Amino acid sequence: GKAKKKGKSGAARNYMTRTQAVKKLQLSLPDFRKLCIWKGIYPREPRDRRKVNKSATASTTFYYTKDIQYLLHEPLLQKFREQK
Amino acid sequence: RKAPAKFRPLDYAERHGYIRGIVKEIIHDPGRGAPLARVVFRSPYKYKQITETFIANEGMYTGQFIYAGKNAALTVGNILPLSSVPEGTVVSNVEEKPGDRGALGRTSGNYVTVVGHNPDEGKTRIKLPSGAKKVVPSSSRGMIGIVAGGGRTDKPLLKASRAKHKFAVKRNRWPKTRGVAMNPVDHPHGG
Amino acid sequence: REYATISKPKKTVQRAYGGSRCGNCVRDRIIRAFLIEEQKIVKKVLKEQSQAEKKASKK
Amino acid sequence: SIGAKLALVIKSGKVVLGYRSTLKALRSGKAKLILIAANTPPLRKSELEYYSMMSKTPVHHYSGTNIELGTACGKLFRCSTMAILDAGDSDILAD
Amino acid sequence: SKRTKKVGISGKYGTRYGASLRKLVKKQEVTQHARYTCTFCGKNSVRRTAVGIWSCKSCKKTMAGGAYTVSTPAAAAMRSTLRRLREITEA
RNA sequence: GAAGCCAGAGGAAACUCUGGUGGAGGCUCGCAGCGGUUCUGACGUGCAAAUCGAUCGUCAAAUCUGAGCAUGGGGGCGAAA
RNA sequence: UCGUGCCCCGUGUGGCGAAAGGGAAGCCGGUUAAUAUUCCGGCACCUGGAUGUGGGUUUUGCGCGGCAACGCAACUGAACGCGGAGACGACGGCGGGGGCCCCGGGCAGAGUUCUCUUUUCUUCUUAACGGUCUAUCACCCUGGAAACAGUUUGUCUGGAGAU
RNA sequence: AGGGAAGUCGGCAAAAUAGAUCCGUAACUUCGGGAAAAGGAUUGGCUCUAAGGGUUGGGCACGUGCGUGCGGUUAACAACCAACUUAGAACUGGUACGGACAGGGGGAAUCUGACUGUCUAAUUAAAACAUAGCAUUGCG
RNA sequence: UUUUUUUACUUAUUCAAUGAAGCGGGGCUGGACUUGCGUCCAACUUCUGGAGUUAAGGUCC
Ligand SMILES: [Zn+2]
Repeated sequence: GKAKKKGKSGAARNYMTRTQAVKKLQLSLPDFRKLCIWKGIYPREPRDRRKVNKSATASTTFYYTKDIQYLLHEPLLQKFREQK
Repeated sequence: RKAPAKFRPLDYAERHGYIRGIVKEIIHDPGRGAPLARVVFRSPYKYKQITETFIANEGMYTGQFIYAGKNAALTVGNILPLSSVPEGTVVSNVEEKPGDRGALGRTSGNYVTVVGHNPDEGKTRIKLPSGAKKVVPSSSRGMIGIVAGGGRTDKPLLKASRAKHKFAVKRNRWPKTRGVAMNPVDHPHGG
Repeated sequence: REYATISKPKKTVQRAYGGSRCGNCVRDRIIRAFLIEEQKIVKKVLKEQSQAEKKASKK
Repeated sequence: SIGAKLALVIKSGKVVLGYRSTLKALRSGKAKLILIAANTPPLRKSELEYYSMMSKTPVHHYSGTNIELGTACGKLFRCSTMAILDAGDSDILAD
Repeated sequence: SKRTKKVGISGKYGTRYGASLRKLVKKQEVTQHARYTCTFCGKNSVRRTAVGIWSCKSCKKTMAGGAYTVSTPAAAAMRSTLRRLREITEA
């Protein structure tokens, strides 16, 4: 069929950096770190980090995209916004 | 036709000093009798270079450095405000107002002659190719020299096909039917 | 698109600007760069000497 | 005067004509004078000046083109730059 | 071995367009098809590419010039009086 | 058979003559194509609401042609009938 | 970490519009009543993804060789830039390659045969994809050309380096 | 058949010419043309002759098929291979020889539009239109 | 207080340009004239078809 493009499947879809995850959840960094601790979201390590993000370094933190998608449904997010 | 033939927009460098560009190509422009010059300048505000399209004066060549600004030298291909040139200097692509990127003396073999300066109110008297006299602001820029390609109209076209080729890329009406060859419904000269 | 299927050494020449500029043009670039930087140093030295002479004349 | 001096040098002394032989003479260090024609490319002109500065060899900028320099050397071909290795009977070096 | 007595390059037009028009077009055709000595490299290899554009086959330099000649007498006179005006301005 | 080029013979040279080379031109004979001159032509309720035959113009370009697209009636388009 | 912020960048703006323009990649043999570069067999290719093995590189951390043109199975390369390809008229003669046409010999088959005809005719094929050795232009090295030379059908090339 | 435009408003139509080789070609001219001007000689078959090409290949002294140092331009010679043109000659059939096919009639002038080109699809293709050239007007 | 004339201004309105990038007024430095210190005028790149981009650095923490 139609030719696939590079970087649209595989690890690039499987992982997100912390910056991407925080922007995706629309949280502040303290709230995101607090929520990751409370929900058990753990740092992950891709085989080739350049396939996920070309600006990644050794200190870049990665997470599972599905774990971030799961965090999208947590009722504590509305609690955070209500308290703000 | 790719790009219009204009000067650079009037910026800080041309207002207060000069900027150097390099002539990379001298190209034919369809519908225009005069060749164009592609000149690459530096952007003073970023890393990327800027390509401009000038009307090429006679004697310009590829690999030549030209200079645009107030302090640029009085040399063929350089772009200077009229206040920086002496009387009797001929120029091309002269701006009617400073920053309009050039309006006068643009066709092949034509030029504008700087007749006089009035420094008190900052005006410059110029002579156009039609022989008309004009007053323009002294900060209007012009390129030193004469537009290349002069003597083009000295050669007879000699053939309807050559006239057709000339006007087909120009959009001008060709062939031309006389009004007296028409019926009265078509032309006032008709009949 | 066939260049995406062959390896890097086949698409280039082992030299600066290899596969983009030719050897003669690279040699011209090297000589021009060296000579222009040397001339810049010479002009800077001459300008400093003229500035020192002007300062001595003013003082 | 430079044309008559060049003719005398051609008659009596020893020269090499051309860019590569001029460079070889400058590298050998036996070059006494270098003549560079007016229409020589500025990059080659700067390179010849740098070589002469290294070898402590004088440079004369010939006001004619390479055609005129070849004619002044008495040849039927162009010459952009040339090297005098022996002045012969002329006084071209004393200037 | 001269093949025509006067028409020269205008012999391709035959008996058409008039003698005076053929004579007028002949001078422009001769100048625009001639080879010229390059002012940068000195070889006899400058030929017209398009109207007003003259290219050297040896050194690959392209120069803006006249329509049917490499240089225009008005442009040469312009260069001379420009050099005079530059001397007056600098001095 | 145009410029350009080679050789030979002259000419102080510029040039001249001779033999070649070369392959220009809204040049020319002419096939296809495009067009449509002529014929007491065929046909005339036709094969056809414009066709058929012979003859003819043009044939390297102001040549022929497809598709896509634009111009719409107080209009358009028109080498103008 | 004054935790609920800060930094960098500038170019704009979406869509439709070509079964003849641009464009990633498939060939051969066989097969049906009717389809076939689509089915079947054999032999391939492109695009994208994941992750191994071998091999390579590295203790002189990111290969080595060649004067050079450059070569070799590898041989890091973000932002931001430069360049190339895509990507381009018409006509003329010249040279190379495939296919077709033509000629000769040979095996096999067919026809002619009153006479003649060692005869006339037919089959004799090799794909994509790869390996390997070569192929005009051009470029590099040596060297320095008039008694000018090289050279195309077509007069261009050479101290800006020819032969 | 014979005559050869006597026919007819009018040579309408038909006939005649036609390829190629050679000889030769006026006025006029914008010097390019006119020009295939005009007007002539010839052409089958067979058997020969002549001319026009390609490739390969040189002797010593040493080291050992290449390297040198020499020596020579009669290879102007041999061997092998190959195709189509051109010219010349004899012989020979004839009512025909570009044997079908294919294929300009030519010339003297006048008017007219410069030329190539274009239009009234379905009655007019032209001195009409366009064209290059020339001239005028408006516009900074 | 009003009517005409011209003669300035800018805030409506109008034109143009730009990626809305350096306008206006001072300060610093240099040059001139002046008066015995006010003006105006200048800062910055010109032998070469190279390159210029991720702030180097100083100084307080
Ligand atoms: Zn040149």
